[PDB]
Amino acid sequence: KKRASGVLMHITSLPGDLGIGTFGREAYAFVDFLVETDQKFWQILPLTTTSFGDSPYQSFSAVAGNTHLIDFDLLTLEGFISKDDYQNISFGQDPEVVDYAGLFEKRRPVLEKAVKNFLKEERATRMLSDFLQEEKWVTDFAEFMAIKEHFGNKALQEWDDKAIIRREEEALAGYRQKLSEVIKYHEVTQYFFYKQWFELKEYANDKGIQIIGDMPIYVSADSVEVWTMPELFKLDRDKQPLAIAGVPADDFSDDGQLWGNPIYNWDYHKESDFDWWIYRIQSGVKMYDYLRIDHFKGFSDYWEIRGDYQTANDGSWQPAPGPELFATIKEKLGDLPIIAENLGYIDERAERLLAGTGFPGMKIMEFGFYDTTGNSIDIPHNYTENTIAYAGTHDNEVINGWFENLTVEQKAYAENYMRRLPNEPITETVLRTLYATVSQTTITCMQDLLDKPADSRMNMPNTVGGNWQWRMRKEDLTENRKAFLKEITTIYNRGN
Ligand SMILES: C[C@H]1O[C@H](O[C@H]2[C@H](O)[C@@H](O)[C@@H](O)O[C@@H]2CO)[C@H](O)[C@@H](O)[C@@H]1N[C@H]1C=C(CO)[C@@H](O)[C@H](O)[C@H]1O
Ligand SMILES: C[C@H]1O[C@H](O[C@H]2[C@H](O)[C@@H](O)CO[C@@H]2CO)[C@H](O)[C@@H](O)[C@@H]1N[C@H]1C=C(CO)[C@@H](O)[C@H](O)[C@H]1O
Repeated sequence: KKRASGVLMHITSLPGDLGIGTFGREAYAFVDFLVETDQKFWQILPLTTTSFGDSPYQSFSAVAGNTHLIDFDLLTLEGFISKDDYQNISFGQDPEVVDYAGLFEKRRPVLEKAVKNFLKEERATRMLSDFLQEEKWVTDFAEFMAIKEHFGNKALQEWDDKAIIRREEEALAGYRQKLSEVIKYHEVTQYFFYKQWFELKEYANDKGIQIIGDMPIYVSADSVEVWTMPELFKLDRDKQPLAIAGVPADDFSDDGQLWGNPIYNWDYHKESDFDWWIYRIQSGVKMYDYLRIDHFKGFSDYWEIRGDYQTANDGSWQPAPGPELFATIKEKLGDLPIIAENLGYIDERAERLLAGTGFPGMKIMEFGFYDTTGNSIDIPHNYTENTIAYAGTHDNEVINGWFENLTVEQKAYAENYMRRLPNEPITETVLRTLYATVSQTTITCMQDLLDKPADSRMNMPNTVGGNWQWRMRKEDLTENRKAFLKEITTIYNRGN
């Protein structure tokens, strides 16, 4: 099977003057750079909307576009805004750190000006409606966001009007009439998102560059889905989670993870023929070229923290109907370009899930040198072709960081195994080895390609301070870094 490689960089980490990466010029420059180095894949994070904490895996909707990624420049070149509208409206102090606090604050006059100008165009409504016909989910997400803003950006569970919380049709007809202009705002911003995003995906595809999108297993409890389709979750009459999502402690840290997402009533799914999941996967394979389903473990056995928790260890391992779901997807959708994220808590039910799909799974080389015997299943000599290998992912340390926190016997052993040449930064070491593996695809974390320090980690699971904030200086993508990436891509036979 044809070998290949790709780069792991979220749209947020692109550089720019808007305080956050955009579907704008530097995105097209990033594509240009991927074709320079004969890459195959661009892996991004999810493009969904974000909450407090700025995680895209706890989202107001499973399909809506994060509006922070809309580009003001592309919007100016359209006749919708001008640039005396965002020239010197500085979004953030440090270029290589996003400040999400108040960036939603600062984009809003600008986006509103653009939506007001888009609607006054004479063909406006027949373009917007022609859009809503292909993405039919838009309007009720837009009403969700409007009602949320009316109640002061308060969670769905703590709104004030219990009638609207459970969508009584008189209350609904009142809110959609009383708030029709702020709703149209959110419809139009979704139209902007999709127009710009599919422009970028088309540029990428026609240069031979393919996009690996991320699909979060769970949505947040503060969601248009918990609102319009509560029968998918274990919730009560006032729509609060009976049990929440998480993961228990494993052998390298004792407190585990509490996530907060609602839990699935997988029985309603099995009965409903997994309708909603077929729709998620279908819109995923249209949004992307390769879909990466997060937390594959959750389709065999998910961890279910009850209410009245004190830590996340107060839960259980519940059964999900993985086999049936994926047979249904195969039958109804054909076979599809999915890669499965199967890290952690692997038991033979999960290994059967994988074997039954034939999707590639993951190999995170950073987990595979903690045991100097060589027996770790994440050590390079145990990889097979049908896997996607990473140095780390966005939840692991950057390689420069991982290398600090090693037993000096573990350091010695790792420098042995990988044949580190003296006077050589170990990010280039690790990446040489990663690309030498028999894996069909290997992905390089744009942090480590530029040799960035421990500060640059994208996520650190089970915290909220300072996450999803890394951006990359254009100053740091020296011709030397690019030449290094092209070299490892040619030497180990993974080009184009
Ligand atoms: C990523 C993973 O690391 C730790 O778990 C185990 C490794 O994944 C295993 O392969 C093996 O080496 O044992 C490790 C335990 O020491 C950690 O305990 C897990 O919690 C962690 N996985 C969680 C994090 C995710 C972020 O993507 C989820 O994808 C994953 O489903 C969670 O379980
Ligand atoms: C929303 C959580 O996202 C992350 O967990 C991800 C994981 O990183 C992915 O690879 C797979 O999906 C899970 C979620 O589906 C974070 O690791 C996790 O910390 C995030 N939750 C944070 C946000 C809140 C807000 O209430 C807290 O409740 C939660 O405990 C906190 O960790």
